[PDB]
Amino acid sequence: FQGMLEYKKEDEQKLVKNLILELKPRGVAVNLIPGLPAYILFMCVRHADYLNDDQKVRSLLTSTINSIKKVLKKRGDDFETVSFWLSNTCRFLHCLKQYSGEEGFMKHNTSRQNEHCLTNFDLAEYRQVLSDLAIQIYQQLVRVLENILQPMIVSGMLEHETIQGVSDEGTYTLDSILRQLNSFHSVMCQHGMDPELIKQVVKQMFYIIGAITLNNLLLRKDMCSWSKGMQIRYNVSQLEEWLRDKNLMNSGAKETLEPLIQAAQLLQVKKKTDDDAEAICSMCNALTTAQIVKVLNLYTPVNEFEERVSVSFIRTIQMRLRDRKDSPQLLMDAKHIFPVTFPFNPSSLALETIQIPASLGLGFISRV
Repeated sequence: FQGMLEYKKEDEQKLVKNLILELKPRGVAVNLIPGLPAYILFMCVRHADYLNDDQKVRSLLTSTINSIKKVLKKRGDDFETVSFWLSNTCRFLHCLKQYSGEEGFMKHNTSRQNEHCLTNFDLAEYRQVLSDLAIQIYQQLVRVLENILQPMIVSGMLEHETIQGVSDEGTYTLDSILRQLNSFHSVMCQHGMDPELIKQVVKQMFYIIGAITLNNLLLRKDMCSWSKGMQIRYNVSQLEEWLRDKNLMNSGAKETLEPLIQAAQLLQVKKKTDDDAEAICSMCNALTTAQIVKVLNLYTPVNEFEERVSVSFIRTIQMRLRDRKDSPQLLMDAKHIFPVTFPFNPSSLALETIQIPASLGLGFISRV
């Protein structure tokens, strides 16, 4: 066994239909070995490269790319399908680099894996196409995530009263959000998505939570109270706890919640004296002047026996914040997407040890 898969040029659309078009991501063999289709696809590429069949290599790589794209048009609003094909497209790309012959990618390969390198074809052109494709899939993944999380955020973070006494159905709570984050994370892990990629996905998700929660705070006077600040600050602590529980404190997800955290604290601190003003101006380094001033204006006292924030106090804040040339930003762009990176992630999987389960239906495939 050299780790190659042989097929006939007429069975190519069948090779592509079973491995990509209608391969269920919840399949047993695929969940046992992620990401199997990418490994199987590459071993086919190896044979065509070994056969020196330039026509076969072109047709395989083209059919592969066009098939993945077609899957994303039919099941593009399904998180599991998109996550699976993001993971496998990357693995395919990683395989194309790892066994390219270019020594810069085989620095973590066993000697056996180095025998699996391509010898006839330089596929650098196709690598860029796949890399561009992965970016498109990522953006679609994020879009799907945002669409799922969005109706949960306001309800779970703001409208539902969590802790108390410390002083189509919108029914979601904080726990609803934490379960949804759990589903997302576990699915990605099941699909063998790269650690560095999962981190960016998590960082993006936390941004959405932070942005949407902050925006509603800035839009809704009744959410700007001492109690609500206490609730928000508690909810965030549970989000941070989730990150530790998944070992994701290096994802930068926490830092995205900083504007929300500072706003919540702004809702709680004293708002009367000059010392209080100076404390606010030193605490809110992640909020703009427009945002700080807005929150101070929206702030609702607990009852009639607490005065509203005076305009003199607000003007005092504005005076002390002229030292910084500030962004005019008020509401945050909730649908903003951070640029994604796909660093090279070589595999340890020995290709010559892989079997083809009959549940896949690749009987025409002959191991070489």
